Amino acid sequence: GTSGSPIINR
Amino acid sequence: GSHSMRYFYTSVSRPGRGEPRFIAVGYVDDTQFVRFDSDAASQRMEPRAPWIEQEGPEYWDQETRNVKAQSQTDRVDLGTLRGYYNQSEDGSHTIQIMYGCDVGPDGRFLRGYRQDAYDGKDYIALNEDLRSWTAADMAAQITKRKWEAAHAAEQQRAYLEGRCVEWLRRYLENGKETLQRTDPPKTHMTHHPISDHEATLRCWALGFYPAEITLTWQRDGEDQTQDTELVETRPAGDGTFQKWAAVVVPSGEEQRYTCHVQHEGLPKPLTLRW
Amino acid sequence: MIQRTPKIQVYSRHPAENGKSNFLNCYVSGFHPSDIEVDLLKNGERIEKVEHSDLSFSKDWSFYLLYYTEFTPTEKDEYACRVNHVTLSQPKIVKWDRDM
Ligand SMILES: [K+]
Repeated sequence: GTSGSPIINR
Repeated sequence: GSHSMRYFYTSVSRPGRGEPRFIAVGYVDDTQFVRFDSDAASQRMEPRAPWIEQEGPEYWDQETRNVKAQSQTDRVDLGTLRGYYNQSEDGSHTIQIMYGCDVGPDGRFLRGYRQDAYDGKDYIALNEDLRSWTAADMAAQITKRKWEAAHAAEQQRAYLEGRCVEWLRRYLENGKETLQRTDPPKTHMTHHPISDHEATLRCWALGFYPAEITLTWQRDGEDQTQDTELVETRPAGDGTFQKWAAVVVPSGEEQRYTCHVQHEGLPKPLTLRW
Repeated sequence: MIQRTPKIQVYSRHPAENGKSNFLNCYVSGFHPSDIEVDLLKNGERIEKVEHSDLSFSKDWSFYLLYYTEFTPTEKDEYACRVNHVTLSQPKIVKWDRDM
C-alpha cells in the first residue's frame, strides 16, 4: 500500500 | 528470506498538450503488483498481480486517493520547480519519486527509502536514519527547509517503519505461492563460429525468479573475464527473467570453457560445457 | 538537462521454434526523458496491437519499458524493432536475431 499523508509541496 | 516493497512515481509536464502525465507503479521484490496512469480510462489504481486482485474496493479507493493526491502535488511542484531553476512554460519537465521499505526473514523492518529527482538529476532524499534530508542543490535546499518546518521526516518514518512493513507482511502472506517462489533458470548453450580460428560460446538462463543471477565463464577451472560479454537481466514478460553470457574462444578449445550459473532457485550451482 | 540514450534489446519470451506460438519482446532501458516511440516490425511493416509494461525506472532514475506482441516465427519472416527518442537523430532499428 502507498503513502497517504504527508504529501507536502516542494 | 529478505523482501522489499517499492513505489515509483513519474510526473511529466506536457506544455500545451494539457495536464501532466502521472504514472505510478508498485513492486514487491521483482513483481509489479499495482499501476496508475492518468491517461487510462479507469482513473483508478489497477491490479497487476493475482494476489492483489483479492483486495476489496476500500483498498482501491484509498490507493486511488493517495496516488491522485500525489499527482496533484506534483502538478503544483512542477510549476514551483520551474520557478526555482528559472525555466520557461515552454519546456517539458520530469518529477520522479522512489520510496519503500526492506524487511528481514522475520518480517521486521530493516531500512526505509524516499528520494526525489527533477529532470533525471537527484533532488532531495531522506537519509538512512529517516530523520534528516539531503538536498542535492540550491533549489532542493528550499524544499529541505520547508520539509524540516513541516516535520515531513517524522510522517515519512511513520509510514516506512509502520504501514509500509505491515502492508508487506499482508502481501507476503496473500502471495506466498508467487512472492516466496524460487523459479530455477532453464539453462542451454549455443556455439557460433565468427572466424576460421575464433568462435562465440553463449550461455543462456531463461525463466527464472527472482531477477538476481550470476553467470560466469571459466577456462579449465580458472576464472574468465577477458573477452566476456554480458547482457542486462531482461524481463521475459511472464513474470520471469532472462540473461546470457558470451565468450570469444579459439576454435577447437570450446570444450575447455565452462559456464557457472548461480541462482537462489538452484540447490547447487550449474556447470554448463559445450 | 539529463538526456540518456535508450539501450535496446530485441528477443523472444521462449527459445525460437518455427511454427510454434511465441512473444516478440523489445526491452528499452537506461533512457531519460520518458518520452519514447517503440514499434515492433514484421518485414519492415509496423505490427498493430503491441502492448507495453507500465513506466518504471532504475536507481539512477533511468526509465525502462517492455514492448511485446504475440507472434509465430517462420524462416522467411524478418522481425525487428524501431525505437525513437530525443537522443536519437533518427529512428534506430534493431533486428531480431534468434540467438541474442
Ligand atoms: K529523434
